[PDB]
Amino acid sequence: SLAKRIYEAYLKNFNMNKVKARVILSGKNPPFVIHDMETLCMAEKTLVAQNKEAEVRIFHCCQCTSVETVTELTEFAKAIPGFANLDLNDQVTLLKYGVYEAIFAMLSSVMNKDGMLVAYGNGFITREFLKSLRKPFCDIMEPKFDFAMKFNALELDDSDISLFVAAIICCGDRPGLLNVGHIEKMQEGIVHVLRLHLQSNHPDDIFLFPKLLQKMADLRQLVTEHAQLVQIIKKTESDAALHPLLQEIYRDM
Amino acid sequence: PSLLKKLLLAP
Ligand SMILES: CCc1cc(C(=O)O)c2c(C(CC)CC)nn(-c3ccc(F)cc3)c2n1
Repeated sequence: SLAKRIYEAYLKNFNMNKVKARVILSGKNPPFVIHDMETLCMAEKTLVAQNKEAEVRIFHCCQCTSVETVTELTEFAKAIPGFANLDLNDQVTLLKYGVYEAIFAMLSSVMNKDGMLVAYGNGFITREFLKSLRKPFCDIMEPKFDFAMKFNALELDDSDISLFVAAIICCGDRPGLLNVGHIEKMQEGIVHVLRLHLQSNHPDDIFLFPKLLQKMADLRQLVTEHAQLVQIIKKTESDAALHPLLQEIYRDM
Repeated sequence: PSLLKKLLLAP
């Protein structure tokens, strides 16, 4: 019963998932392609309700995306059996260290080799246009594309991803955790049903599970590096104000 | 409460 409840919590709480992303990325109001600054402003005229630099505008749209995903992950976590029973400070700790690992995992679902869906599926910005931006904004998304290409080569579906994200959140070695024994047992259950699910769902890949353990470690490193870019921007970029929720997450991480 | 706490305390 654990696997089904987690998959349903994922379907209930994330506005965007892999099935919906592929349905959009294939056609069937097709996405407006943002490949240069002229198509950027055109998309912003049609979609967004600024005079700031375009890099700062893409920056503020990305963080609003992250704030909304953090809200979705919080509701998702509360639906993980056993999560709500933890001390409130333990739930905060799990979310604080878990959300960006989950975010970059789930971001892979909207990414291909050419770019990524944006604006709740209404736009598609190209990998090259993000590289064409001025430093340091050009260096933010490329490591996430690199991770996503290798992650997407595993060909997970939403049922696999939902259990994987639950395992990320329910991680007993986060700094400052009080009830480490209870959380470790929660994780052991999630990982157990994840392993059974990978065997049933991917019988062709008997090594899928250790592959995914490595992805959890790569994600931790991807987020550690990302947090360093956040601090660079908080210190050295004029108009790049950071959302208070996100600064609280990155603070002391 | 923190902002994370506020999200977690919502019904
Ligand atoms: C869509 C995924 C994403 C997430 C974040 C995040 O940490 O919540 C982020 C940031 C942070 C600072 C490094 C805070 C906003 N910056 N960018 C970013 C900015 C400009 C670009 F052109 C491309 C990506 C970002 N993207």
